Amino acid sequence: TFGYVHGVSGPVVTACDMAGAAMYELVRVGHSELVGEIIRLEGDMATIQVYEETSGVSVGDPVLRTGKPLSVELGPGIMGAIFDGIQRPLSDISSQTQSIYIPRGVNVSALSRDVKWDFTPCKNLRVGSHITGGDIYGIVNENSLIKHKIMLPPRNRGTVTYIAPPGNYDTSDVVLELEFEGIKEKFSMVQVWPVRQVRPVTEKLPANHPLLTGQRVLDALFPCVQGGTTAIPTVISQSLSKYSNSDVIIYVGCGERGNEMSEVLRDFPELTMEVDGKVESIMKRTALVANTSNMPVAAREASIYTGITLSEYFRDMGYHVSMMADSTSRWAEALREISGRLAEMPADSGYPAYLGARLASFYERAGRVKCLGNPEREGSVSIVGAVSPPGGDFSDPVTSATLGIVQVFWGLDKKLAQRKHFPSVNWLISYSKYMRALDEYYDKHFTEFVPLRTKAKEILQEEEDLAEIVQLVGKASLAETDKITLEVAKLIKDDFLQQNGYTPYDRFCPFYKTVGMLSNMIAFYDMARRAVETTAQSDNKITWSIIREHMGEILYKLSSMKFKDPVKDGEAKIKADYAQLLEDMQNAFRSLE
Amino acid sequence: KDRIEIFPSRMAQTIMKARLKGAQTGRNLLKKKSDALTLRFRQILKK
Amino acid sequence: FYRLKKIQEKKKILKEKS
Amino acid sequence: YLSQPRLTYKTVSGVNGPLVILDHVKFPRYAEIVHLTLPDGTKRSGQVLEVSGSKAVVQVFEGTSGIDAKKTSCEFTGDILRTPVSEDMLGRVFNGSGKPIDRGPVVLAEDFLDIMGQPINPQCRIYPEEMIQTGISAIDGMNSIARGQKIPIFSAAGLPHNEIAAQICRQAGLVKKENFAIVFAAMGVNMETARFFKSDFEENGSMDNVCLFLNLANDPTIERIITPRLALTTAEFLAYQCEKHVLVILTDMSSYAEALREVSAAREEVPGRRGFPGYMYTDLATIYERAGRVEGRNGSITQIPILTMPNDDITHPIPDLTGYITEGQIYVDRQLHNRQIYPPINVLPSLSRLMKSAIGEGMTRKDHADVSNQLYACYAIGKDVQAMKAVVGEEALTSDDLLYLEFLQKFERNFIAQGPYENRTVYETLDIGWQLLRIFPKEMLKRIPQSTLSEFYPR
Amino acid sequence: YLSQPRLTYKTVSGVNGPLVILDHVKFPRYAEIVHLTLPDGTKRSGQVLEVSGSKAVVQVFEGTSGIDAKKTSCEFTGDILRTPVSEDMLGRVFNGSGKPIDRGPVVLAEDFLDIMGQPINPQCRIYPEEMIQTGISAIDGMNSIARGQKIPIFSAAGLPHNEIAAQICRQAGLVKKEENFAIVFAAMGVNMETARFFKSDFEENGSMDNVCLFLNLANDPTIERIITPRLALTTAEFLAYQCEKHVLVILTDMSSYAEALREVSAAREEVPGRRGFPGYMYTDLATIYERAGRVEGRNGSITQIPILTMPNDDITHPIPDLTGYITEGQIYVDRQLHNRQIYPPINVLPSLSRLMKSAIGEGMTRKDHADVSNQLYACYAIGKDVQAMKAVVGEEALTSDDLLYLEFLQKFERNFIAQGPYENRTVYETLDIGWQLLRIFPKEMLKRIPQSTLSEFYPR
Amino acid sequence: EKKEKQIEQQKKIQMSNLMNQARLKVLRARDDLITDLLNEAKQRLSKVVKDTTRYQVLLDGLVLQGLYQLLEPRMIVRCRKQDFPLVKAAVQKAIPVYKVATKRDVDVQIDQEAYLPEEIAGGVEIYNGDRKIKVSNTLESRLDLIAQQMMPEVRGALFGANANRKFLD
Repeated sequence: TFGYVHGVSGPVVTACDMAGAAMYELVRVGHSELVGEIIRLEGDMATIQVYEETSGVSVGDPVLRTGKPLSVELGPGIMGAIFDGIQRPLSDISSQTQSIYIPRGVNVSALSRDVKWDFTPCKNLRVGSHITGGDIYGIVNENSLIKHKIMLPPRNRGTVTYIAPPGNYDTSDVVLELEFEGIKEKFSMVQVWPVRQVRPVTEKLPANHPLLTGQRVLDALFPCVQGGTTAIPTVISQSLSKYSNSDVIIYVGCGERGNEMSEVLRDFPELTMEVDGKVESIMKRTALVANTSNMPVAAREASIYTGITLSEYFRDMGYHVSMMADSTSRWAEALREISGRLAEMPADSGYPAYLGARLASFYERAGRVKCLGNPEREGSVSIVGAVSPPGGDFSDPVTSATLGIVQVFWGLDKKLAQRKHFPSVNWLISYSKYMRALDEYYDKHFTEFVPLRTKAKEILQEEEDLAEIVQLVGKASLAETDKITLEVAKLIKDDFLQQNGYTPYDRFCPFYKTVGMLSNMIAFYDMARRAVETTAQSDNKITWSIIREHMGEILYKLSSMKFKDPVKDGEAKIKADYAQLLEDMQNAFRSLE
Repeated sequence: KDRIEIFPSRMAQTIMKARLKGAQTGRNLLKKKSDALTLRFRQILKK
Repeated sequence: FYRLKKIQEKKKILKEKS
Repeated sequence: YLSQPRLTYKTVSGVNGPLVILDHVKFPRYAEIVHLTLPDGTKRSGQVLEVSGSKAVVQVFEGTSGIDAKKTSCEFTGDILRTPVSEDMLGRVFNGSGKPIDRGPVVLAEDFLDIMGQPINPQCRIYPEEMIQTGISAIDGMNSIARGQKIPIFSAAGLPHNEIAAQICRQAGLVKKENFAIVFAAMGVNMETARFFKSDFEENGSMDNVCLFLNLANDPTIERIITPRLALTTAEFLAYQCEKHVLVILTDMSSYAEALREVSAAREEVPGRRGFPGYMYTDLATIYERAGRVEGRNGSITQIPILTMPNDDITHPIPDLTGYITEGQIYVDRQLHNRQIYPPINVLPSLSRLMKSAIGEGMTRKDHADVSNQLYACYAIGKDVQAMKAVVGEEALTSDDLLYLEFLQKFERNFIAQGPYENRTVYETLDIGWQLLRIFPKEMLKRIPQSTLSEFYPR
Repeated sequence: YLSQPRLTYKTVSGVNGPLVILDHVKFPRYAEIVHLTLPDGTKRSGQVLEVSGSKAVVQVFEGTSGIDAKKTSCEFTGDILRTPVSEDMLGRVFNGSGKPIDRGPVVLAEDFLDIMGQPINPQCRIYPEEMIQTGISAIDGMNSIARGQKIPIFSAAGLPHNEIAAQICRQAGLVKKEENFAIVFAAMGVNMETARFFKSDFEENGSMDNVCLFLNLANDPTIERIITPRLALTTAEFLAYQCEKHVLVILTDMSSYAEALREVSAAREEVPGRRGFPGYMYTDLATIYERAGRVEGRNGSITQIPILTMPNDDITHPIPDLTGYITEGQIYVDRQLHNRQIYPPINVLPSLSRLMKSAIGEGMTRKDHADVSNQLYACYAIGKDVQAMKAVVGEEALTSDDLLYLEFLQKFERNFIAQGPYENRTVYETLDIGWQLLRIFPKEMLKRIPQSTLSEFYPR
Repeated sequence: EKKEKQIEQQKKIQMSNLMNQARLKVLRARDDLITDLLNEAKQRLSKVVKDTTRYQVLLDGLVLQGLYQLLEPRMIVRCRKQDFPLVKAAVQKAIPVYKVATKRDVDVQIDQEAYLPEEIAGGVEIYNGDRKIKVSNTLESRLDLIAQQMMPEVRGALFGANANRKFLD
């Protein structure tokens, strides 16, 4: 309960009179109450690392012992709140202090202790019902979209002897008093869970449903699933926040720059979404974790664990969370400097030896689960990491030890950026290992797409092993089946994998229109191949350069598929246009032969 | 003239392994493009 | 190699004092 | 045996990372297992790291997050880490620590074997003789694996080496013209490839051959180091005491060495070359050299390690030392995976250094030597014509360089291309291999001698 | 207040390089300034680096020659390093420790701020949405600086990155279409010829009434160079976030900051990270740089231009690799332009400013700024390819359109990049220089410029 | 033909998923026979603690087995409530038999404040002087140690030998 500072030495504090102190448990160092973490016991002393600036901490300062490690507050009031990497609400320290600064040792509640929430019990409990860890006993109308479900803590069970009457409550009163055998206890409306502990589940279901990202590339050739893990080495993350099939977004910037973090907090309360014809601010179904590089280095490493623990909490209600964890490589640079303070031996380029263990302890909390509780729920957490290598390599220990863990790699390069292509998709080092899990969704609902996806990845590959000779030799003595797979292959690279994100046709790409565009482009490839191979020996052998001059008006309708608006036009107004065009592609070849 | 100016690091080892490998693929073209042109060059002397 | 070794003996000097 | 009761200390002198250091210990053994129980009740396990007089340094497996030096009880065992082996564990799925995860019961032991293992006497080895038939044509036709060979599969991240490993395990057997088993160790896997391995082998009907050790990525990095030693002590019971032929597949041995480098640096050791431990050559050798046939017993162990080369580097010390102890390589290639070929196995760099003893008459068939090196020459001469055709064009190629480009379109799509469920037996990877060698006349096949050209070409 | 008297210990129990440890010290703070007295009568000053029980080590700033374990008294102030901060220090010159070296009085403080500062709330930070014009055409025409940006000028040893910095200090200002604009110039580790030049340039041109100058020489101690960029920002975080001015901070030779931060950390026998620099250098560069930007509520902003020296022109050194991880662009003073006698030798092909889109346009400069800039950048990129290729293939392969990208390249490097160190161009006469350089090309060849702005500004 | 290659694969999944739980259901019916054989060895163990002439000679073993493991100069023995004289008459016969075997001196005394809970089946627990190192020499923790190291031998006697195991080394 009481320690004393025996000696500080930089951000590491040695405390005495700490006999029963646990590892990684929280302490309040100093007279200003700096939050710390016990990292090394030696007998009755306790080496503490301080989560704040240590200047002015004398010896003989009191060290309060709490009994609980670094943990977040879970409850109603989270959605819309701007937190820190140790969950300090930055939109309320700016009010209760009325300054531009974060003073040392602030103790602001992470959830507000003044807002009255409308409690609604689950109408199937009573005074004398049996309830165990995970059973929903309340519903809070947090805002219009989120039905905030109150849940029992895991490893807590018994019989209810007090349920709270439906009304309006704050997050401090005693809403639930169930009893275990002999001992009565009390539950509030907020719960507290340690950020390095996995929130428990019943079973981990396979991730078999596609995460609809709003784009044409990355959703046909390299698909992601609900419950999957990606890597992006803001137009891919802002697109998922408006249109995708996720009900809670969690944006976690670990060590991002100050002006690029003040950019996002300016932009998200202006964004809108389309729910039922009404427009709604997207800051009703997201919560950010703001963290810059001026912040404590101990609160930058913990921002990833706070972000996924917040992400796992809204999973258990039954929502499908999608967490974007921006700048994973900044998070590893927080692991490099903690390990240097401990005098830990580095393994690879100064990074600790456990860089892969900590990343697999974060990326493997994603996935579709069967949620712990009574009403048979099902939620999921998608994690979208973002490695920033030192100039686009797989040599650093952060980029290469992410690709040994994740399943999707949305591999981007810097050379393929000045084409004004936008995205900077590479499609040679980018993969997706959710092609075998999605062989049931594609074959049942879409039943045609896997052989077109097999061909369309091949046409863009045969172009590569031609293009080195097309540069050096230059199209002089070439076969005519290769001129198909350079002009049809060019038609893909400007009309299928080409985007521009502020336009009224290319901010959402629905998937039935996405397979509708490839249903014509592969058919034009195979009919150009079947023409050139059966008319290779008989009489009046043709090349490509007699077709593209003759069928110049066919190559305009096959190039004006990306410019049809998916938003103004009808749902069936776009497939018939792609089904009428096929008979302008089946009859058109029968005008040459 | 004897070294390309870069400083020794782990990343700068993979870039000078790629540029060496990205040069051996250029020479492999030009080693056989000359002989493919020499394949036609003997036939003109054989004509 | 040496600098990570030298900080280890200084931890052993700190432990034979106690 | 060990009939004395066990001491349960609560004299913890400190915690420093993953190390718990006790004091006043009565005669502590080295590498002895302890069982820590936390204040709240969570039982964790750990292994003794260093003893010194009355001290013991214990490396807790599941971390030290919640251990205090006042109320933690650390019960010593007195015996080192051993496994229970049985023949009825063929058909189970264990994790890295050896506990079942297939809703199964605990394995009733026939023996308790020390998992570190003793080396084999080098006089008591026999040279590998017969063939292990995998079912993949690219490693049975041209890169054949003996009985007792150690041949690693070299690949990279993103490449489908994990489905090659699952297709070997479904179809591995003998070379038929009751004693075959497979011990599949999976180190450093994620969840979505753990339920690929757990689901593929159990509903493709051949779970009864395979004993699956699945060590996850989120599981402790010490439990990844005892995973290939649990799998090889099971294989050394099943083969050298039950006379089975065992195939031992170790998946992603570059993930073993990333957990060995992590366990070494958390033991407060100083790293060696490229950060890896200095004893990395004699640490893989304790795994790989648990193989081969033995004198006086009818079993064998053939190993197939699998590697992931970072940045496609070969001078990295995980492929450097694997190619230094093991005999050949397989070389899953990236330029074939982009062209949609399964399995994407490159032939030109791959090699089996004991392939000339696993083939022949009375082992596979008489022409398996002469077919394989003939398809190897025509695969190389075609791939020069493949690049040369782009330089000069099609109108400049003769009726010689068209036989090699028409063979090359059918060697990659019929010999290399297999599909994941098509078990080509080795008698059918030669008839595939002959009906590509009929695109050429008998005046062109230089690598085949004329006596077997008369017996196998005309059909 | 602080009423208790201060203890003057004489119990020096060991000297080790710059470090002095003591004994029987009663409750010693961390980073508490002490005041040493030498035996011969002189005084020094120190800082407490590590306390342990009744023992505190002291990092003496000015040296350690003469400190014996018998007669040197250490007086413990019981307070961290706080510096006297006022608004009338605009127009003074202080050294690296805060002492004035303009033969003037010590500064009469308004409020004693702490030089470590406080971290700015990210919920109270606004995006930079105007421009600081700087007089130099290559930094205003093509790499425009937003008010609240951090854009380092990379350079090498021997290039004119001091005359550039002094030109920016004389010609900075708003984009007027001035009482609340100020410069805070910090020079860390300059030689004697540079800090006489910085002092004889800001009196010779009369631009002293808004500039504070924190000189810190190479013969000066190595710890004053550590606390120099925290005096210059605490003065800047007062002038913008309390006195509502637009401040521009110039930190000349930030590579010598990382040479002192390596020297301080080696004295404490600490672990080195990448290439000898400490492990904590990424969070110690960002302790300096992230004291910038506009805030909500106040009407001031802080812009930072640090200035580096890449060793042997290697951009992959940890001082440019880690300052390009926190800041928002580069300027790249080039050597190949200096060796052909061009001033300022700014390489516009690798230079960038990531916040150029929120500094130009209607209301800020003019509506043709964003299209002139990336068109001059395209005809300078093509021009550098033509002369790279015409040296390797020969002179007679140039067509007549192809020589036109070399007429631009010569006239770009003489009318746009060549400036002369006392020629102060506003932004309206960088674009009117840039527009008569785009008329070198015909209208059909300017394809980076839209037609709706080609039909207003191009024909004359 | 593609649909007909599909269901025939779907036929072998059903036959494999049932042969898989066949080996598990028969491996659990081998585990239940073991865990109930130990329940009969837990009840036959408590038919000896009712005896006294066969249990006083056993508690001479379990106490002196603990006083040799600790070897502390002051040990403390816990027991049950009604088993105090059978533990005390075992302690008194042990301290001279200790001293002739170890050349040590001990102050070993029985804890009269905290008892072993009566639901256990017998045995003792020996602590050191300040109760920091303890030795569980109860009978339930001795049957658990003995039987797990006899699991190869009870398997070799109950269910027969291994029909394929040729060697033992």
